[PDB]
Amino acid sequence: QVQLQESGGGSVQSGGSLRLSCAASGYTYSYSGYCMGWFRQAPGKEREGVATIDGAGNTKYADSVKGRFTISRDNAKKTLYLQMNSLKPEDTAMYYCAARVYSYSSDVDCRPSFTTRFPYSGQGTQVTV
Amino acid sequence: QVQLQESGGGSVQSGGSLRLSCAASGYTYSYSGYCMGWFRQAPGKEREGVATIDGAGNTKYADSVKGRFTISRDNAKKTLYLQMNSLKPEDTAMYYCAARVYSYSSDVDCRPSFTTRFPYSGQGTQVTV
Amino acid sequence: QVQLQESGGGSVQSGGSLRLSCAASGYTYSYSGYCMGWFRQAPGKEREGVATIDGAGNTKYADSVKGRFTISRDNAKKTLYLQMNSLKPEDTAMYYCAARVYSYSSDVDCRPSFTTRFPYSGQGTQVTV
Amino acid sequence: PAFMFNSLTAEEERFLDAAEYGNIPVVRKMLEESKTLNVNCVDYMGQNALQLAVGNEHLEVTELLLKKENLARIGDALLLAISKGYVRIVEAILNHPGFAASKRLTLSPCEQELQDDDFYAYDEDGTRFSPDITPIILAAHCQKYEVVHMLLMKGARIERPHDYFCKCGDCMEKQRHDSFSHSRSRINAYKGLASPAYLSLSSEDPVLTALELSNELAKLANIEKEFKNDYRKLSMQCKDFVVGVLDLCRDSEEVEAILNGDLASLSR
Amino acid sequence: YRKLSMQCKDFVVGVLDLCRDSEEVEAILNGDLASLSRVKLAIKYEVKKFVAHPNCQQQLLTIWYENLSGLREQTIAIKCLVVLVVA
Amino acid sequence: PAFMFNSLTAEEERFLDAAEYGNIPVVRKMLEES
Amino acid sequence: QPTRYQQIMKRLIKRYVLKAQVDKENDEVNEGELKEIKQDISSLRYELLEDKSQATEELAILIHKLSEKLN
Amino acid sequence: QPTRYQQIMKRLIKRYVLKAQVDKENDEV
Amino acid sequence: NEGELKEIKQDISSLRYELLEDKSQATEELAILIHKLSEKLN
Ligand SMILES: [Ca+2]
Ligand SMILES: [Ca+2]
Ligand SMILES: [Ca+2]
Ligand SMILES: [Zn+2]
Repeated sequence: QVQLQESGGGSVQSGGSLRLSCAASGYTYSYSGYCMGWFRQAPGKEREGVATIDGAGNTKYADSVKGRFTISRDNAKKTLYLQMNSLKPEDTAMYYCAARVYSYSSDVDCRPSFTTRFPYSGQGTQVTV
Repeated sequence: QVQLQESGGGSVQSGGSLRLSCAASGYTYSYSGYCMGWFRQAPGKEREGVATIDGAGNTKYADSVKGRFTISRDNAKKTLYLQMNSLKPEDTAMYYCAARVYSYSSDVDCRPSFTTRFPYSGQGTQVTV
Repeated sequence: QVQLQESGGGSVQSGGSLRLSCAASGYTYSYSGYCMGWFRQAPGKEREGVATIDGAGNTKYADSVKGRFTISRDNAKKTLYLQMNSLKPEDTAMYYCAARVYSYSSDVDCRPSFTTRFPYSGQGTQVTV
Repeated sequence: PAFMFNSLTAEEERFLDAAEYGNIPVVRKMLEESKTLNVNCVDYMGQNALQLAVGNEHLEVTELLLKKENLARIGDALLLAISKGYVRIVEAILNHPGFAASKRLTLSPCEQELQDDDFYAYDEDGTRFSPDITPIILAAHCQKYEVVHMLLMKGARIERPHDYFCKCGDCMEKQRHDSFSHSRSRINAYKGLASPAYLSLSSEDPVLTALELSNELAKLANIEKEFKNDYRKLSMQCKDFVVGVLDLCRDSEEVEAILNGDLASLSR
Repeated sequence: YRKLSMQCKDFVVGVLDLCRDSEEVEAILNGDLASLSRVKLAIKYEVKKFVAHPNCQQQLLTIWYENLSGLREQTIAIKCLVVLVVA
Repeated sequence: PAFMFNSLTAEEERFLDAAEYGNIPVVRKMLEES
Repeated sequence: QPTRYQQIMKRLIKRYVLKAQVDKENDEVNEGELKEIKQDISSLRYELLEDKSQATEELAILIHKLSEKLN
Repeated sequence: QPTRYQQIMKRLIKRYVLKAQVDKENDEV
Repeated sequence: NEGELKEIKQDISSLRYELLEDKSQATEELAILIHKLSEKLN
């Protein structure tokens, strides 16, 4: 029902910055309460969760991206933003958006690790560093 | 904000003893409630947590150093002491101090394993056995 | 303080039975509330917990010995008994007794896995199958 | 709404909700990572995170908040914790530099009103309780025996009010400035003194102290006619205290000690 | 309706009960910053506990014994003698 | 205070606090190690 | 050091303090105390849920680290 | 902007609201 | 009465201590697994 698209893929190095944008369309009803997230797909590695945010606004990050990556949501705009602080060559992957419609405040399943198991996900965008 | 320095690195063997001292300076406000800790850095191994102590005084130790190592804090002196009982050749590493300002009594994150993820850490001192 | 000795080591095969006896001496005060246990030491493997029993009488077993091994205690006799049902060649090891004085009813640490970390342990007896 | 007792940002709303309901991990995360969070933001009733955490007995949240130097309403938080009898939270607040590194607990109501630091103010205008109510007086009012003992160990005492006809400069200045406030402050101090907790923990001879206090309160009830009911209630409190102490005697020696005042005069 | 009327009276009594200094008492009793307009309104509306509250009573005594600081503390016999000598 | 019904050390204060509020792991640790 | 009267008074006052606490525990429960325990449960829920989340995060780290060695 | 009477009334009403909540917490469970 | 409610409050406090330490011990065992696995991987 929820259709997610990603944009903003670039190519920066040496402590750059990058904003990844996620547009939600389709059903999108009660989007403010959705558990949003970003997860990675390295070319040679498995799917790795990056960041997650619940309806209340609590943000969770993987240890590999904690401190640098930050995740925010515009509930009015139905958009999910992933701000990227100083990059590393390991941060080169297929970044996919992900959404879980049925979540709640302080949901135990609204985690970066569980982001790979979300019911809906985008097509993904390439980030190369 | 919190600046930690380490001292007391020595070279003993065959069941010796050694005191490692940690001096905290800078902000150091409400130091008595800080979650202090020591963690190791073996030359060929990854970072390993050694000991931790919370504001209330509860002390936690890694299984590899339990029974021998003991950790204490002088809140008035803003100092953290690591007393070393009978040493082993495996106890040869870069010992780093670590501090977490925002902790609480019986904090679940005040663990030796989490000591490596503390916001502030010292430069480290070499212990060779 | 608590001195544990083991006896009853034998050599049986093809679905035999064997009773291992543990005698506690020394301090032995409030022995009825002790968390008793047996753990294994295979010749080529690491220490493996086998069985445990708390003061209330709750018995826990490792999955490798569940159903066959049973553990009982004689509080009046200060003795710990390990009855061995049908044996297997894998059940050939240095069996050590173990005691934890400071335990409580439904103690979370009164587990077969934690039996290897008990403060007091016996010299061990050889069981060969 | 006619009165605005406090617009909060989403981050501030999340922080206040986490502090109010004891969401310790979220509170710790915001304190450790958020550089744009005002730790002194208040709710619709003008209560900041510290006041909300203390009111809901969130000791861990209170400990986390007390590590912020710029945290406000520390004194009001102590008063609220004392009024609710949250001993551990009282301990944590008493470890704050505003109490440990100062003689605040040993300040009389007149002395604490001498300087206008607004230390105990719960908002920009006024305090949660009457300004003359000190932590020791509040602890006595709420019959918090452990809190009263704690404050006594720190040197806090309830100053005995002067005589109703005292002609000292302070009494005359208080009467000429605000006679009603003077009467209320005297009533509050006597309510602390007449408290069985303070009576039992502060006097070497609580029975004699309560007897004299009961007589004094009865006389004040005769004098201060408008607040007669309050003074009679305090006098009955003192009488109930001595009756309870006598009720707890077990052998003849305890009875003789209570009835005679020392070890058959029957002076008491 | 009587229960609701008593609720309103209890509300004003509680508000007056929470006054701490003379300024708050004057604001409650006078309606702004010694007309006693709210006291007169309470008398007209028969809000007895409002005017019988000690917070209102002490202000009423202050107006009652104006320019007689000291005569208030005298006993009933002294006041009776004052009435007799006035007569 | 007029009456001293009981200075406790930091270790004793921690032990009494743990026993009063049911901090079972801390009480067990102090009994086993201290 | 203390006289017999002082010892008796100390014993009686200690008895009074314990008796007063016992009778205080005999007072009827009000909404504030129950709300305090409700807040205890809410805070415990937050602490336990985050502890479980952190443990699962460490498990996921183990999953990814093990998969690299396997492949 | 607000008069002295308005400030005093605001303070008294805030005190009343907190007092009412305290007494509500004193009601039987 | 207040005593029974305080007893349940103590039940919750003791349960919190037991559960938090159990979680801490489990995470410590997980960290031991992390360090042991990393040596084999490297
Ligand atoms: Ca609590
Ligand atoms: Ca009650
Ligand atoms: Ca109710
Ligand atoms: Zn005077």
